Amino acid sequence: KRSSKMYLKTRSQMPYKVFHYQVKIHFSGTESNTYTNQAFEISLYGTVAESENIPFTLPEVSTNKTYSFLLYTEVDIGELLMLKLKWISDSYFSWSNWWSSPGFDIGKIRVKAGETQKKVIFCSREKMSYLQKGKSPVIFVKCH
Amino acid sequence: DFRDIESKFALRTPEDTAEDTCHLIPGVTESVANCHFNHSSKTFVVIHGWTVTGMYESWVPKLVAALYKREPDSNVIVVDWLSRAQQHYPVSAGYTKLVGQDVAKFMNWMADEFNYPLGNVHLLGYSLGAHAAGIAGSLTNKKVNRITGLDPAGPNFEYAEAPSRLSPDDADFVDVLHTFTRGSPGRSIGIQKPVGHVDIYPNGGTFQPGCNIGEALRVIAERGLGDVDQLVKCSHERSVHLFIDSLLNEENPSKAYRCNSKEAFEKGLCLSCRKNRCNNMGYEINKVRAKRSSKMYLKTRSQMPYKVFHYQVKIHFSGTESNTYTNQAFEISLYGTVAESENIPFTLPEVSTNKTYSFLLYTEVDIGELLMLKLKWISDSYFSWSNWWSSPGFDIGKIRVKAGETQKKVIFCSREKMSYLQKGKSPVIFVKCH
Amino acid sequence: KRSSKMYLKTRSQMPYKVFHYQVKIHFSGTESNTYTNQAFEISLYGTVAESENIPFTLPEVSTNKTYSFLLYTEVDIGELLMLKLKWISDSYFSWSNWWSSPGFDIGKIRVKAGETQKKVIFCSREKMSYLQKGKSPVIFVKCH
Repeated sequence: KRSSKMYLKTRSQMPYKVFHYQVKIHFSGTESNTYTNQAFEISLYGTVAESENIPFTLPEVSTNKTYSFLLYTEVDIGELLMLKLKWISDSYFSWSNWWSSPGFDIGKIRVKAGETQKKVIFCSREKMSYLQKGKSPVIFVKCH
Repeated sequence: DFRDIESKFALRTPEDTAEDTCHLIPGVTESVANCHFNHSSKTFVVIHGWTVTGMYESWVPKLVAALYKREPDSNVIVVDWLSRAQQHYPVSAGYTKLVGQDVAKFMNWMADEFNYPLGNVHLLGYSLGAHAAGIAGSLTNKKVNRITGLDPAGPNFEYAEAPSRLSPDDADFVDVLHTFTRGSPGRSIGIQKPVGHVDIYPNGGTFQPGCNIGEALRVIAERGLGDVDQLVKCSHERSVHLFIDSLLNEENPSKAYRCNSKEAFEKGLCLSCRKNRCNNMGYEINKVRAKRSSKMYLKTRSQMPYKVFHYQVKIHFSGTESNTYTNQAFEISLYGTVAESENIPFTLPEVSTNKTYSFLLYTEVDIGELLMLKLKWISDSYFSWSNWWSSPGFDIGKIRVKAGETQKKVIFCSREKMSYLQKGKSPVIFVKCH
Repeated sequence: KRSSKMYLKTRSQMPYKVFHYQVKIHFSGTESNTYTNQAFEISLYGTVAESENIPFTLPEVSTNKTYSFLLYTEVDIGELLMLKLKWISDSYFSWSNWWSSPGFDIGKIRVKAGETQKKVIFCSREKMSYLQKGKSPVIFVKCH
């Protein structure tokens, strides 16, 4: 009935044909000091191939609040089993490796497959999450 | 009362063993006429199991092709776990009840409209499918002849009861292939508690040979990323491969043996079957009822033919020197009238004197009868250091090997004086005697 | 004054000259079901090079008890910053990825450098340890 805009992404030149796996996060932690302009790095493994070090950005991070973003990969993955949620920093060295750095807690994750509508519910482990800056990622699995 | 099916029943044919062409919708009799269904012949029902992907596993086509090869002019039905099994694994455990109710309704509708004899249907069950069939049939009014499953699932089924898991009363006859049981009780994928009238525990269920370590690393290798995922699934598909191999090779079925425990079978004191024991395995299994759970054991080759023999042995060790030794490796070889093995080893600790021992041996080649034997005793001092000075030795008298498939108490027989078995020495020959 | 036995390890053939970094663990958890004949995999990173996937064995694992073992590496590392404490299993697939598998808690670690006597006190993070079977390792750092 009217103009219908559209959007997508693509690879560099040869095959194009990228996927879309937008994500939601139910951030819920204790410390309520809001932060902004922070870089989130995640990775995913599936049943055909796997990406390793794909980054993304999400400012205005808060608590007791849900966020979302768009992610793209350039390799077929089919289904997806586990996830990585590393949080990067510019203080790699052991200066910021002991003293209390800001951290949050992760509950569930609601990634949604693009080509096929799959509300797969990712699922933090019993207690082993406590996402923190300059720390190892937090694993997740299929659940529910 | 046929609108909550949500599980389409397919019907393949020998010319098409890959893609589902028909859809036998319950209640709607039109499908039966649409797709030929010989109401006189036997009809199997394959129930696959959980799949991370959204398609049938790679074994269904081979299974169905072999099924047609074995029993032509017989209908085959496949189910559509898909759309429900893709969900979380516990969700599939819950949905087993729904699928069982659905299958029971299907069979009841068939027995009402067409009164097809229930004594001519198999509920071939794999993975979760075995438990699905087991919970099924029980709701059926006229019971089911055979419910032969494959590798019944362990989780959420141990510490359960008949209504919630496969039970011997779920059908007239039942048999399972416990192809994997390694791990703690109640947490190993493969249920270890015996379920059917007769159960089969190839290799003891610890693992299977036709595979390797598998996953080299979490990221470098392919855990479930295809490739080495099948290798990781070393045994879970070995059940179906064994079943299809037995189905194809109807002439010479493998003879699994009945015993008391895996260790007892390894020792080899529980092979003779004068009574109704040591029944066949596979399609040609002999239908039998037991007063209780009846465990069984056997061995197998790597992947293709399987169908190995069993030639357990006894030794009447009797020597002079009385210094006991332990954890020693015995190597033997045998020659027959069809073929011969060369360098098959085995182990026997706690060796002593004036005492008789026994063990279990297996070979993977047909031999028929057996003429002579080798009894070499190996060492880790090959070089001429331990080639002269007196090394421990024993004396050998008679040998009482017993053929498995055919009960033959052939009495092997040492020569007049030419035995004196010794470490790091040539074997001792033996012959038929007495 | 008498016979004095000695011991060591070595590489395969060419350089030999391996190190020795024996370790102690102060296992302290809640669930008291003892386990035996389990395989522990650890890895370490330093200031010169790093090993990746060195395994070792430790049966008779219990709770509220301290254990120790001997580890060897075949590459110079100098100092050591962080540690890996993965616990391996023979149920890689997602069968044993959700339902509660046995797990323990890790406090401090008391590795001791061989060539130079250094009672470096490794140190679990605030709460992010909960070592569990078939799970990502637990990171550790220099501390105290």
